[PDB]
Amino acid sequence: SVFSERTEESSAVQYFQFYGYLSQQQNMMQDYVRTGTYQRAILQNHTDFKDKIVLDVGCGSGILSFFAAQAGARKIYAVEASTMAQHAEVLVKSNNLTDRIVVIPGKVEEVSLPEQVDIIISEPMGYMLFNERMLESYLHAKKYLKPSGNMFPTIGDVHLAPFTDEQLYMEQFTKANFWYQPSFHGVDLSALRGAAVDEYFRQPVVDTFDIRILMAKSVKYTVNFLEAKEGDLHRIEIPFKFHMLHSGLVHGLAFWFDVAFIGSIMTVWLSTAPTEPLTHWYQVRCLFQSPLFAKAGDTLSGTCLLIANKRQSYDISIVAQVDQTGSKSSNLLDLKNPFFRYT
Amino acid sequence: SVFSERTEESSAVQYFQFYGYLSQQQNMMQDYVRTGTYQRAILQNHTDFKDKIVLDVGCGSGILSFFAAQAGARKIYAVEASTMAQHAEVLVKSNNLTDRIVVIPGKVEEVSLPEQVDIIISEPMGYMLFNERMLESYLHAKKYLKPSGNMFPTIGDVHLAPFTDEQLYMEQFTKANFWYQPSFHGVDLSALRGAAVDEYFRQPVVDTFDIRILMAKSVKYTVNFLEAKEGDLHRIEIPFKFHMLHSGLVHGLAFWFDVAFIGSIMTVWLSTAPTEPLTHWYQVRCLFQSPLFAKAGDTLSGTCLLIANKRQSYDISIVAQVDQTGSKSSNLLDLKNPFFRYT
Amino acid sequence: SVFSERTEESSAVQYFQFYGYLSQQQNMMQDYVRTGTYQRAILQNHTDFKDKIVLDVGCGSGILSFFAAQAGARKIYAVEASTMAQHAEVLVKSNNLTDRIVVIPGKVEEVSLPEQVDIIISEPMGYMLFNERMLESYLHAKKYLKPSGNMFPTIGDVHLAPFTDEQLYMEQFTKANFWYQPSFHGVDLSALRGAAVDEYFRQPVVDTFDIRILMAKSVKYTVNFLEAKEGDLHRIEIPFKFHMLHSGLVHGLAFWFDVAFIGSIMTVWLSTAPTEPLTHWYQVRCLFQSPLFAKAGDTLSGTCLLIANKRQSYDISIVAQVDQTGSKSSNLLDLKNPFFRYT
Amino acid sequence: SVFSERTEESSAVQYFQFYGYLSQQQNMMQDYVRTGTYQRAILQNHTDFKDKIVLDVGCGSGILSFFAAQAGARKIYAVEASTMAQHAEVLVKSNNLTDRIVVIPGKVEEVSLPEQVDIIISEPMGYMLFNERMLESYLHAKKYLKPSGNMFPTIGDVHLAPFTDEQLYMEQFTKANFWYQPSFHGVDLSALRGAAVDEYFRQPVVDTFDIRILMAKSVKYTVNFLEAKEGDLHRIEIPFKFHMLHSGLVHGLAFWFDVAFIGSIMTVWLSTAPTEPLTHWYQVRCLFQSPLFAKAGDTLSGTCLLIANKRQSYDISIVAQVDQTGSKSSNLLDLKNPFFRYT
Ligand SMILES: NNNCCN(CC[C@H](N)C(=O)O)C[C@H]1O[C@@H](n2cnc3c(N)ncnc32)[C@H](O)[C@@H]1O
Ligand SMILES: NNNCCN(CC[C@H](N)C(=O)O)C[C@H]1O[C@@H](n2cnc3c(N)ncnc32)[C@H](O)[C@@H]1O
Ligand SMILES: NNNCCN(CC[C@H](N)C(=O)O)C[C@H]1O[C@@H](n2cnc3c(N)ncnc32)[C@H](O)[C@@H]1O
Ligand SMILES: Nc1ncnc2c1ncn2[C@@H]1O[C@H](CSCC[C@H]([NH3+])C(=O)O)[C@@H](O)[C@H]1O
Repeated sequence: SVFSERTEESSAVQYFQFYGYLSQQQNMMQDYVRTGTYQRAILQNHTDFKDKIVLDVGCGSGILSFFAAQAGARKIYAVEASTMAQHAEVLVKSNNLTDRIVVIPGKVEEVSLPEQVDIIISEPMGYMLFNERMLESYLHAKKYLKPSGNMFPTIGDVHLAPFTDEQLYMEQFTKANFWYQPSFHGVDLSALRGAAVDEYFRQPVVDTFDIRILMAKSVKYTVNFLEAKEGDLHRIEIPFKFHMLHSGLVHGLAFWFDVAFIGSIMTVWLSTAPTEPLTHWYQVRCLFQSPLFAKAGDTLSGTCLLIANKRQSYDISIVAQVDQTGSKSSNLLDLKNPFFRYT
Repeated sequence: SVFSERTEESSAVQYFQFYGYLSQQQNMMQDYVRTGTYQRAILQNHTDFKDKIVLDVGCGSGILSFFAAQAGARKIYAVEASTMAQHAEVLVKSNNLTDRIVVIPGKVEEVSLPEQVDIIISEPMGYMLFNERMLESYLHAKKYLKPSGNMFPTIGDVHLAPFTDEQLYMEQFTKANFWYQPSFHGVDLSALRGAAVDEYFRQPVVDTFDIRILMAKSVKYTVNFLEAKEGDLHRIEIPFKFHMLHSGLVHGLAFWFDVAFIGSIMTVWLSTAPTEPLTHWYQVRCLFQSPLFAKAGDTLSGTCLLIANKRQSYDISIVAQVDQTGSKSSNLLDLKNPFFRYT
Repeated sequence: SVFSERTEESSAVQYFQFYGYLSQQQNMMQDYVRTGTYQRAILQNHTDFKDKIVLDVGCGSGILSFFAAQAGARKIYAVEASTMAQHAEVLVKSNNLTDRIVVIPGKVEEVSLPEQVDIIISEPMGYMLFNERMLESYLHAKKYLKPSGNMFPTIGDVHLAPFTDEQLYMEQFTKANFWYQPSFHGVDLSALRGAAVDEYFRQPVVDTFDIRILMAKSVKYTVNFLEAKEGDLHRIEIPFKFHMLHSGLVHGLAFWFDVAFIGSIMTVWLSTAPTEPLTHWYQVRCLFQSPLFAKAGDTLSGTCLLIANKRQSYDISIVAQVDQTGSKSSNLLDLKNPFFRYT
Repeated sequence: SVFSERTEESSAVQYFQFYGYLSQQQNMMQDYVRTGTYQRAILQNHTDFKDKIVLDVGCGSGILSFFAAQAGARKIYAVEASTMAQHAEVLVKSNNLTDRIVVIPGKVEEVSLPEQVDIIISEPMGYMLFNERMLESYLHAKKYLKPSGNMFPTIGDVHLAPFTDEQLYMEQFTKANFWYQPSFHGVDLSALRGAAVDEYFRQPVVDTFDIRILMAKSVKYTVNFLEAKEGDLHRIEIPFKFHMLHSGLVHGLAFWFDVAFIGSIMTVWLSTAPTEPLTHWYQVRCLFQSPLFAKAGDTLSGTCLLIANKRQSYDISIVAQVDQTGSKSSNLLDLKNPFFRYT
């Protein structure tokens, strides 16, 4: 199947085991920005669900399907590959919605549905939006979508912007500095200094930050889920040209994302921007191994290249330069293994 | 091989990927108690190493082999299955010890060593001593040990003691009661409350605690690594009969471990007890499903049965009863997926 | 002459040009601890001066000779090699002491005195006591001292102690980090990163600090000016064994000095210790390129070696080792060119 | 050599020891205005460099040579007399430019070049432009320049303007009046007050200031590097006739300078004027011994005479008078020992 072909077994096992835990579902459900915004998007666009056939891709506990049911859906096919599917069925029964919500255990790439659906709902967003590669399952599910059908979310925006944060930089540099020791209990570790720096700086930093660290207005990269094909997410090339608003050191690029539910009644946005209330996605920052100096008025140009790997994540390549000086920085990051820094 | 036969591939992948990180080796190396004690044990028993042939099982960065080199070892075979083996080789070269340290990439159950050794060194201890099941590799390596050879560490003691922690016990229900509400965004979640409870109680809790919560002198179970066969660790039955020092409610059992390096000059102890400085092993607590009241002087008797599984860990079965009362409780825990509670 | 043989002319010109400025005299004179303590030492030991013959080595503006005149000295030969000598003459005349203070322009190693003296006074101390190598001129001048003669100051004590100061260390490392850049205006500087760190950490740090950064009781090295030969100061070896009072990172060694005026009436001390009021000597810290971790109770042992060079200063080699772990650090420092950090 | 004949050994040693420090190169390199404008000047005039032969006089780190290489130069001879030459070579190698950049250690007056060059680049400007007398080395290097050749920079403009700054003026006496006391620890210092005043006034003041202190449009003195000879800089006479824009007391003359890179494509300016962003040159002010009162519309006429000395600097003689009143003032200053006032 499409899923197994792009995914190492070791990763899939761990991945679906992870979402098999009720505590993780609880943690996601207790993100009230997420949950509330989804419920609002669905309910305030109740006409897009009323007497409609719905597909919930990766229903988890089934919360989105229940929202769809509240909105008047005739039938909701709720696909879930983890053992959580068993728990969702319990809730369907205890909430007396057996006539409206149908749990279908399995991977959306593998199961069979009785009919085409009018609308697809899902929450496929991970860190930096693209982590977990669930967007591909979401897009893959469009094989079940009627020609004029809709998708909630409809579009996704990735925002990137350069930042300055000396403390974070030296925080990681310090950790890498351990391997500079010429005599750790009498052992010379310095030969591994370079490998240590590489490793630590391959980690995207997941946390929040004050918006005042940003050195320029963000660049936006948009994926239209109605138009995009699964293959489109294998290799994502995001060019950027920032117009620097402040002078100083650029220590790296900050990432966040918005998704929009473009319904018939209104458009509802779910944002993880640092200007907005915090979500369980936080924000993501990719550090340069060495900061670039730029003065206001300068342009910071380059590319962020995301290559999907078989571990349900992305290999990140960031190349950036100060156009006026030719000061250039490159870094490679492993999105699957971030550094959780929050409090 | 012996290793692959007892280990699910998926688990092995994750396991050795984990130790392939310099940051994890660093985490272990920065534990001064651990590293300092190993160094001390090796060096203060220099007669056990000088001009000897040494086997380092799971050398990681190679630190223990360097210690063996400091002690005057003639030749050290350092076996490492993770990619860390490449970094160990670098340090061997940069420390001008290629003539004395030989890095062998691969699992100790699978590689071929050219000769028998005088002493085996290793750090195979995990949470509750037995987690990770690396002790079996350590014991397996004795096929390369001369009949008169030694093991560093020579013995390992696991300690069990009953504890009282009302807040820890209540915490589980406070968390699980999230599901006990009739309208979470319109959804009745209560049917899953029981499942949430069970899930939390199956998680042993990793963190430290004040020694005053302990209600009896610990019971000790000793593994002599010189005498033991790896098969002895497939099923570890630890009977206990605690003589209660204090009166109160017993909420479960606390676990920690010591290892001893029994050299020719002296015995050096490494302890992870809650009475000692904290280590990266912390301590482990397993809850009873229901607390047991015990008076000072009463006896709390039962068994802790550790059953090895193919996820490089153990299933923990605990049964305990107050002999004077007949009050009985049990629990069944999954050690592979513990809850890290330490603040 | 002895001076020219041990001194690069370039260094001497610079040196004596520096002290030819009145603003520098003002700076020294406005150190009230220095000036007041010198006056106290001389006046409260007036009997050591009353009707005696005095040599003032490096009299500068002549202040010490005036103090000696106040104490009743019969005749004072005030030797000064800089152009300040002419300003001293002006003050001697305007203060009507022409009959008692005789300025003799030139280097004490090169001038000719009319007679032997009862006591030599001077202020030959530099940073870390030994900078400027003026102590050798002081000792050299003993050729004019009667067998029963005295020296003010009589002895000098150097104190050294281990300190912790992550900020200072990071501060210097940050400066060095400039030469890690792979693309400074498109130029790769990283090949010089090693040379840059060496240079910055070659700089002793002159400033003051909180005594709470000190991690052990200081070690003392004493020079007796009455007994020492100037040859004794070409190579100064200061071994040390610190009993660590606190656990943590040792970022280097801190230095200060005391001198004692051992008169007939009383002994007067001039101290530059961080527990005492600040002087224009401040204190001096020598950083390790890599800090050493140590626990309280551990022993930090090694050697501070001072090799006199022809730039009127010393090449400093510090080697320190944590005896319990064998963690060892070496650094070389150029005392002539310190980093003045005080603000 | 020409250099050794115009320079005392002692001055030369100190001078080249100064530029032997990476931190000093760093300080100059981190002056973005300077470094950026040079890069800009070279690159935007790429036709003056593409496939051309270049001489870099005093390359230091070699940064300008790298800029020339970026512009397409065929061959660059980079001459450097300090030990920095050894570090420049390291950078040429590590930047894979050994085929195009040839580092030549030594003084430009003493080395030999294998061929003539098309263009000379250098940064020979000191305080007040002329300090350090490196302009003479720059001009001397023209012996290697084809009759076709260009100079980058091509011209230098020194600007002079009268200023009023009552507090700067009074500061001198505040400092000198330390000596005007009859009993400093029993010593009458007053006889040296005059000497202290003279000393302070002989020091040109280095720092920046508000342009509103300027009392007249600046007078400009231009050195054309294409036309000038070394000998032209031994005696520099700058007559001036200032037309006062404001009424008040003139306390001295302010100095700053511009250089222009006159290329085939465009002219680029590097300015250190007080109307422009600050550089590490700041500005320079020479005080009059006695201020001169002028009314708006009056004319302030006189001469600034710079006489080169063998300490790689100039003796400054300024004489000025208010034509309408005949009120006259002068001053002699030593540009070698300026007072760095900037805070
Ligand atoms: N933060 N995000 N990512 C999504 C989190 N959850 C949504 C939980 C639910 N929508 C809620 O809001 O409560 C993803 C869920 O979808 C499942 N999933 C992921 N890829 C799948 C696939 N190809 N086929 C079937 N199920 C799949 C996964 O097991 C997980 O349970
Ligand atoms: N902070 N200190 N280091 C010393 C400061 N001063 C002493 C202060 C003096 N007592 C005063 O009160 O002004 C050093 C003075 O000694 C002079 N000096 C140094 N080496 C000399 C030599 N071999 N022969 C003659 N004079 C020499 C030097 O020119 C300077 O003036
Ligand atoms: N901030 N000012 N002015 C000068 C700075 N530097 C430019 C550094 C470098 N070119 C850059 O732009 O960063 C002057 C450099 O020229 C050197 N220098 C001076 N006189 C010399 C001579 N006669 N022969 C050879 N080299 C000589 C000196 O050692 C110094 O390193
Ligand atoms: N069967 C095995 N064969 C070889 N190496 C193993 C095996 N099981 C675990 N390891 C390695 O053993 C190490 C345990 S951590 C101990 C690392 C090092 N000796 C130190 O004390 O710092 C990890 O690096 C594992 O990859």
